[PDB]
Amino acid sequence: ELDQLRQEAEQLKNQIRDARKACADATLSQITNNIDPVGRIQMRTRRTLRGHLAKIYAMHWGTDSRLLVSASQDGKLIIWDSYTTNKVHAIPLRSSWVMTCAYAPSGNYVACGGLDNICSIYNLKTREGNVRVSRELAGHTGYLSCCRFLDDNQIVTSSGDTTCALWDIETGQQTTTFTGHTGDVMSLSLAPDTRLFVSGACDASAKLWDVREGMCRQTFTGHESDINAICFFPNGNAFATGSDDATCRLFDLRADQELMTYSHDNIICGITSVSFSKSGRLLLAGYDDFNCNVWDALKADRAGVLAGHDNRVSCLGVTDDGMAVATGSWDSFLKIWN
Amino acid sequence: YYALSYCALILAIVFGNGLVCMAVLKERALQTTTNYLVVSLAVADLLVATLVMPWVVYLEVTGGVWNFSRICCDVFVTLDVMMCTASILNLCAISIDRYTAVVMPVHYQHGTGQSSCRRVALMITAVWVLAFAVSCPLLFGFNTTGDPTVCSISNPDFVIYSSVVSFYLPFGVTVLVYARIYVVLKQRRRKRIPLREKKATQMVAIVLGAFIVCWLPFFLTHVLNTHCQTCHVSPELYSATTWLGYVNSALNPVIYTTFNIEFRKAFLKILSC
Amino acid sequence: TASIAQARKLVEQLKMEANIDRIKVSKAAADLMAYCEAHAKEDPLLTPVPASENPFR
Amino acid sequence: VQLVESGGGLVQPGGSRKLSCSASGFAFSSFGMHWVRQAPEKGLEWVAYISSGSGTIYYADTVKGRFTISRDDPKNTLFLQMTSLRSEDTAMYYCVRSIYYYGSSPFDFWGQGTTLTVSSSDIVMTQATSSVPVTPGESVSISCRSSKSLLHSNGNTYLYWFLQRPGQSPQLLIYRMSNLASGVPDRFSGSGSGTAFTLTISRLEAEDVGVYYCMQHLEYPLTFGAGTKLEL
Amino acid sequence: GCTLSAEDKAAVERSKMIDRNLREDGEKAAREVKLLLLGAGESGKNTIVKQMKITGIVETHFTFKDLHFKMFDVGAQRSERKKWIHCFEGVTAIIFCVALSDYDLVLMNRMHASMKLFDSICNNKWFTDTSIILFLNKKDLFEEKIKKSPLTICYPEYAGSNTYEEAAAYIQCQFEDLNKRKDTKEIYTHFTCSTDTKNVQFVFDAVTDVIIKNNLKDCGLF
Ligand SMILES: CCCN(CCc1cccs1)[C@H]1CCc2c(O)cccc2C1
Repeated sequence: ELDQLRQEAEQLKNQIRDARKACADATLSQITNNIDPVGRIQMRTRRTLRGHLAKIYAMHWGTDSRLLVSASQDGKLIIWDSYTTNKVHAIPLRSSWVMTCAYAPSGNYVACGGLDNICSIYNLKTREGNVRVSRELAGHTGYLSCCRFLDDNQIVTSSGDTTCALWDIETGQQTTTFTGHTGDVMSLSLAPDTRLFVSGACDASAKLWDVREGMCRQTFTGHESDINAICFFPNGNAFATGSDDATCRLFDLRADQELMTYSHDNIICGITSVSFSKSGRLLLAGYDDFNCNVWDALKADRAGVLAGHDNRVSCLGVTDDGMAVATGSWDSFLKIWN
Repeated sequence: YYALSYCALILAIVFGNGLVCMAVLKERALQTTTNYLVVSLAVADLLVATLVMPWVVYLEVTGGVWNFSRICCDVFVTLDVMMCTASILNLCAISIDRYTAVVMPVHYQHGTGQSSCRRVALMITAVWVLAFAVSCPLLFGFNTTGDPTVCSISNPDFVIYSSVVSFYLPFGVTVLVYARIYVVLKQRRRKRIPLREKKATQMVAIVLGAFIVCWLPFFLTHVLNTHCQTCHVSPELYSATTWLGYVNSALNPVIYTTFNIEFRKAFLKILSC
Repeated sequence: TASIAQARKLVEQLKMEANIDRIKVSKAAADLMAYCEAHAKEDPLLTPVPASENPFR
Repeated sequence: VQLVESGGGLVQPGGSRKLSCSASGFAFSSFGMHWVRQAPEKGLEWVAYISSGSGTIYYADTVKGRFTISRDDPKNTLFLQMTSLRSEDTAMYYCVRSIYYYGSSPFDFWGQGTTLTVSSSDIVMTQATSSVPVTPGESVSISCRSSKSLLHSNGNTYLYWFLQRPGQSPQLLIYRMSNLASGVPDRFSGSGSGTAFTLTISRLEAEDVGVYYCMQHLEYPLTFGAGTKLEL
Repeated sequence: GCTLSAEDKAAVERSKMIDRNLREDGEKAAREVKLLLLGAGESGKNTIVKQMKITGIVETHFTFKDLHFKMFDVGAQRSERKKWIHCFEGVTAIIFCVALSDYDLVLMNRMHASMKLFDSICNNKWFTDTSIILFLNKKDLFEEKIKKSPLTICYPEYAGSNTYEEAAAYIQCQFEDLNKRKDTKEIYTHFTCSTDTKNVQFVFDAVTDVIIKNNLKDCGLF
């Protein structure tokens, strides 16, 4: 039995990379060499967003492009009005060990979790005027590495137990588990339609999942080291990943392979976080060495640097209207850039 | 000799204590309570080099002759006792900070917490207020310099009180405090039963060594010019020992910052840029 | 045994990935390029908006 | 959520009463609190404000210095000590919640009120109407105007619309000119130019009977319209 | 400032009242000793947690001579340690548990597994500055076993007696020789048993020495 199944697995691995290689008629570079460069991206820190007292681990924008949640190891989930720098809420976490946070597409909820193995869902819009824990999504057996809401009742969460899970929040219940990663899953990105998501893991692999059918559609494997960061390109047909390889990589869904890589010889450090600009033309990546690099996503030219942090950039988010990027850091600050 | 050496000292003190102010202004790893005292020391040494020492240059260039109003002499003399007593009392406040680090270690445990910041806002205020309180009598009837053609401090009724409160008191307290730090560190090792516990003994020795070597021969020579009868004391010894006093401000960046790693990192960045 | 069940599950998954209607990378690369060209004017990070309409003055 | 209110009944002119308002079922310390007066058969008048954590206090000039707003967060209780009462103070006083952050709904909850019977350059809000006799099912379009533009430099227009039903305390319908409150049906909608404003009741119902007040929140003192009643 | 509406001013006031509570909770969090509790599965962690108190992180709180201690037992986590161990970079001390009795027990040898774990934690880039408290947790059962079975089951390289003193001291040195970075790190080893107060006193002693040495770095003496 097992030797024949292993031969058939290796034979399918030959057939699938042969099918990818048959698609590879020209590389993205050959198609974008004739396009004009971005020029220098010279963003300025327009806001510094100060009240966290430990490392920022995560942030997420609201869909309004004005509120952002952020989470730090001081056990606070802070909601910021980015325009005024006002703290809208500071939410005391039951476990300080938060590694991720998400803000619902409605702005009604924030989610967070980490080394507690729980994704806590916080209702922002109570009649009581405090923020309350509405649900605790217990059922992962390793740390919560990522959360993303699909809507007020559906959240996809990623874990150190090597699984993603989709939850029904009102039942408190993982309605789907996604199991095919062999390493700890570190990151999620929902597709723009929320029918798909990608997750990147410590087996240096990214998997595309169908949310509704509960299955891995595609696996992507060009990274030499563990994927910390993942983001859909804004069309939903491709995604970027960032890893401890000190590379980002852009992968097609439709052609099922790597298009391009984003690295410079003087970049030697793990990519913590990844985001696209609204047109997808800029790929923003956050690093240890304490900065964010902006890439021409079409050329892989390093288009600019967001050099304002004193410790590891742990987070990025571009706003949904594309106006700004917020970058979060282990130095305990969030900086907003334009 | 001395005139151009004071010009070299003004540049050395402005460079050295300017680096201390700039490194804490840039580097948030240096923006501790603990280093706000080392900036308070650097401000005292900057105001010595920028306000006080050019008058020391010009007074030594004229051969001890004052060409200006006695209002201006009181300003120079009060700024000298002010900014030098602020340098000396900052050495003493830094010793009491370093004693809190050892004997009240839980309170100190992160050099940025609000109760630690309150404590150095208090002792920095005490440094600068007590420097004013000992210098301000020289704005009025205690600056009894014998002829308007000279500007110096020379009367027993002030020079003893001034040398005591500005130096022999905070010197005695600083020696007592650092000796007690060395004793408590030896007691920590004895109670536990290393190279960096030997570094603390080296830093206590360098701190008391420089504070003795610069300021003690001045405050001896200053009291002996005024209060001694039949001493072999001279303007040469007083000019040599006042120069050696102002040399403390040149050594203070060396002593309080170049022996710390966060300061050396910040200085190598500033020296690179 | 669990390892044989996983080897069957892994074969079924690698088969379900192998049978995918992949497009040529040239077409897929040109479709990202076309999305960037279409939305380039709509991107405040790619083309900075004037300080009058930037929310972050 | 409640605001239950006591101190009231008869008092002589020149006299004094402590109004109190005990909050329950909400995070009282995080809310700013207002008192709003309503003189018998007259409109709403804002009296006093105390912010969350007491750091800000405001009064109407009709009560400034003469009334004091006080607050006991550990007891979940709000107070109005009225030190020199006059006939012009006879009213139902409503304790009112407000909370201020981006996208919040201030004035969202009002207590049942307490009645005080004293024995015997502000922004002007105008509704250019007093009563409207009308029938269910049809649309209604109430309107208001301000002496100053309520459209601020930040793009908010600071109208609030309140409905007060007969024998009941006011209810927030619309906050910040466009936005309808929690538990208010989509039948109510708000619009305006920055100086003129409309509340549309798109399909009227028997529960919509009552006095409708606009209020500005651009500047203190807060000022209400005179109120327009809908009746069957 | 005239540029802010009445509601903007009340939102800035709320934001500043949130800052006041964040800063106060930071003051509370700064006076708390963060302890990371490590060691292999049966290493005596539970005996330590009982004495100190008397899946996911078990965070346990204790107070001793007005230090407040938070103990993070990361033992129930089963996941890639280098993805989350950097959460603990701000820890005061690691407490590392070793079952001293496990020199002759199987995982392939448990004492060598404890040493490989200790080496990887000790010499970690996130903990270069961070001291370690070793608890060698079962000195009674080690005295019962050492009389019966030699240390040569773990260390064929050893050449001392199967007396408690020489065997226990050799194991302590077999862990403390795993320190690289001896310039910046210290190990505080303590032989441990069924014992209520002395082990908690040892954490307080070793943590006070660690805080003093952190303060002496913060003022340049160390
Ligand atoms: C190195 C400082 C020298 N100065 C010396 C005054 C000068 C005379 C001629 C040229 S400069 C002292 C004067 C006495 C005094 C004091 O009683 C108390 C605290 C400070 C000082 C400052």
